[PDB]
Amino acid sequence: LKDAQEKLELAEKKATDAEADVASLNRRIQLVEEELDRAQERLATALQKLE
Amino acid sequence: LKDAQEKLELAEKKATDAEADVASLNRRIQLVEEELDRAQERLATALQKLE
Amino acid sequence: TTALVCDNGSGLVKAGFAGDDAPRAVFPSIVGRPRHQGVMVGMGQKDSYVGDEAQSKRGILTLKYPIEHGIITNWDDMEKIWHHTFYNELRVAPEEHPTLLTEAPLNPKANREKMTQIMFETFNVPAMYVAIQAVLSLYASGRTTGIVLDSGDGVTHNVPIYEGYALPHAIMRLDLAGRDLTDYLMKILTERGYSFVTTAEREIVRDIKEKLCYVALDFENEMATAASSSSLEKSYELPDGQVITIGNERFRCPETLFQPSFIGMESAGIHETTYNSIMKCDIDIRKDLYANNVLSGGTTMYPGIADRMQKEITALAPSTMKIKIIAPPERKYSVWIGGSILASLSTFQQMWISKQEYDEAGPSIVHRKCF
Amino acid sequence: TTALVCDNGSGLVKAGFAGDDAPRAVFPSIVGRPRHQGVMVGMGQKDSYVGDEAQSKRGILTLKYPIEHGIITNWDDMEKIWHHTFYNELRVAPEEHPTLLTEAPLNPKANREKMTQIMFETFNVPAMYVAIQAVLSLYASGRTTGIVLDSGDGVTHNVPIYEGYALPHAIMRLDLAGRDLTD
Ligand SMILES: Nc1ncnc2c1ncn2[C@@H]1O[C@H](COP(=O)(O)OP(=O)(O)O)[C@@H](O)[C@H]1O
Ligand SMILES: Nc1ncnc2c1ncn2[C@@H]1O[C@H](COP(=O)(O)OP(=O)(O)O)[C@@H](O)[C@H]1O
Ligand SMILES: [Mg+2]
Ligand SMILES: [Mg+2]
Repeated sequence: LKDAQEKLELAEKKATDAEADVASLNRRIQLVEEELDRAQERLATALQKLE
Repeated sequence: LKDAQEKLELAEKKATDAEADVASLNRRIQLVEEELDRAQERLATALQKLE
Repeated sequence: TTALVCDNGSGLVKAGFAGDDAPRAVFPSIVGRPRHQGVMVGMGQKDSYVGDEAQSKRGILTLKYPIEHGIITNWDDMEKIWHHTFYNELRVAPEEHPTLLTEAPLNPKANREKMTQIMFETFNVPAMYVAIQAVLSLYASGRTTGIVLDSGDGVTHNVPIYEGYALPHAIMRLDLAGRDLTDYLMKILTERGYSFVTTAEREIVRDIKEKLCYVALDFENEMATAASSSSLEKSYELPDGQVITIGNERFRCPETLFQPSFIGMESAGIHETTYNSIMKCDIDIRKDLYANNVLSGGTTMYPGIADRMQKEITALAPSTMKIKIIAPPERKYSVWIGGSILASLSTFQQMWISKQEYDEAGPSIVHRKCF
Repeated sequence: TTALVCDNGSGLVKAGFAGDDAPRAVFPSIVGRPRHQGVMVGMGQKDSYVGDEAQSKRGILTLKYPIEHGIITNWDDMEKIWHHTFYNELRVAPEEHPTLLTEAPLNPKANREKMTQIMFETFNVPAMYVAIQAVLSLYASGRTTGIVLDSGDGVTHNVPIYEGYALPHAIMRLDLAGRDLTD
C-alpha cells in the first residue's frame, strides 16, 4: 500500500506535469503559427505592391 | 492496489508520451520562430524594394 | 450568486458552476431498473440506479438512455437524471441558482418547451436560458468566426458563424454520431466470433471503441496493410478475462463518419457536409470559414481525425485557400467550457428568462426574444 | 483657416483640405446594415457600417448606395456618410472650416437646397459653396476653354466652356455611367 501510495502520487504528479507542459506548448505552437500566417499575408501584400 | 498500480503506470507512461510530444512541439516552436524572423526580414526587404 | 452550467448532452451529462475550467461532475446519463427477482431481504435495493451508480451494477440492470438523438424521448427518466445531477452530484438546491441548459440545433420545439416547463415548475429555478451547443464551442476556442463541427454522441451538427452573426440557412444537422458507431462496431465484431447483445455489453463495446479505434489517414491502404501483415492487431481484456484481438475492425468502425453508406445512411460524410455547409455561405466569408474550421464534441477525439478531415477538405476545396482545422486538446468539454464563459459574462446577465416573464407568457416564452 | 474640399460623388467620396495635391481620404460611399441575426453576445456589433469598413464586412451586410444618379435618394444615409467623413476620416470638427461641395449639372433644386440646409443646421459649418463638377475639372487642367466630358460613376455630363464663359444651353447630361456598366 505505502509502495502503491508513493507510486500513485508520483505517477499523478508526472501526469499533471506532462499535461501542463503539452498544453502550454500547444499555446506556443498556436502563437508561432499565427506569426507565420500573418507574416505570409504581409508577403502577399508586398508581392502585389511590387508587381 | 494492483489495478491502481497499473493505472498509475499507464498514466505516467501517458505523461511521458505527452513529454515526447512536448519535444516535438518544442521543435515546431523553434522552427516556426526561425520562420517568423525570416519573414520579418523578407518583408522588410520587400517593402524596401517597393520604395 | 453563481450560475449552474448544466449540459444535458446524450451519453454524458456534464455540469458545474459557472467560472471554472472543467465540469464538476461528469457521469453517464443512463437509468437502469433491475430486471431479476431478488431474494435477499433488507439489502436496501432501490428501484432505479441512475448516473455513475448504474455503471457499476450494470450486470443485473437494463440500462436505457433517456435521450435518443438530441431529443428527449422519456421525460420521467430525464427528470430523474436532472434531480440526481442537482442534489447528489453538486448538492446545491436549484431554488437559488440560475441554469443554462444546452440544446442541439433544429430540434423539435416541444422538447425545448417541456424542458423549460420542468425547470420552472418542478425544480423551481430562478431563471434558465437555453443555448445552441455550437455557439458555446465557438466561445471556448476564443474565436468569433469559424464553422464548428460538433460531433457529439447523439447528433452531429455543423453551424457556421461569421463575425458573431450566425447563418441560419447553412446549418447541416446529421444524425450519425457516437452511438451509431458503437452499434456498428458491435455489429462488425461478430465477424470474429465475439457476440455482444445485452444492453450492458454495449458499454463494453463502447470502451473497446474508445480505447482501440482510430481513424485511418487513407482507407484503402490501411485495408490492404491490415490484410497482409499483423502489425495492427491490438488485444484487449474483457471484464472477465478471455482477451480479444481486434484486426481491421480498428479503423473500420470510425470510418463510418466519412462514409455513412456503411450503416446504410444515404448522406455524405462529415468531410463533405462541412464543405457543403461552407458553400451555402456567402462568397466573401468562405476564406475565413476555410481557415477557422473548429472541431468539438466527444466523437472527434479519434486519434488521427484532424489530419484525415484536413486532407479531405483540401481535396474538395479550391487549391488556393488555406485549410486549417482547430482541434484543441480539451475537445470533450469544449461546449461546457464555452457555457461557463458565456454564463460568466456581464453583458449576458440580462438575457436570462426570469420567472415572472414565464408566469406571464407561459412556456412558449423560449421561442420569443429571450431565445 | 483652411477650407474643406469635400466631393460627394457617387461611388467614391473624396475629401481633403484645400491646397494639397490629392484627397486625404477616399472611400466608397455605402452604408450597410447587417442582415443576419447574430448570436455572439458582447461582440460590439454596430447597427450600420459606413465607408471603407463595410467593404471588409460585406459578406454579412446589405450595402446600399445613398446616391443613385447624382441626386440623393436617402437623406439619412447621406447625413451619416458626411458625419463619418468629417469626424473619422479627417478628424476635424466642421464648426471651424468652410466646405466646398460639388454637384452635377441639371440636378433637382431640392437636392441642393437640402444639402445646404443640412450643412448649415446639423454640422453647423461657417460657410459652404456648391460648384458644378465640370468647371473644377477644367480648373485642374490649367486651361480656360475646352469642353469637358466628366463621366463619373453616377452620371455623365458634358459642359462646354469658352474663355471662362460657360454656355448653359449646350450642356448635355446623360445618365449612363459606371454603375450601369457594372450592371
Ligand atoms: N477518447 C475517446 N475516443 C473516442 N471516442 C470517444 C472518446 N471519448 C468519448 N468518445 C465518444 O464520444 C461520446 C461522448 O460524447 P459527448 O461529447 O459526451 O456527447 P454529448 O455531446 O452528449 O456530451 C461517447 O459515447 C464515446 O462514444
Ligand atoms: N481604373 C479604373 N478602370 C476602370 N474603371 C474605373 C477605374 N477606377 C474607377 N472606375 C470606375 O469609376 C467609378 C468611380 O468613379 P468616380 O470618378 O469615383 O465617380 P464620382 O464622380 O462619383 O467620384 C467606379 O465605380 C468604377 O466603376
Ligand atoms: Mg455535446
Ligand atoms: Mg465626379
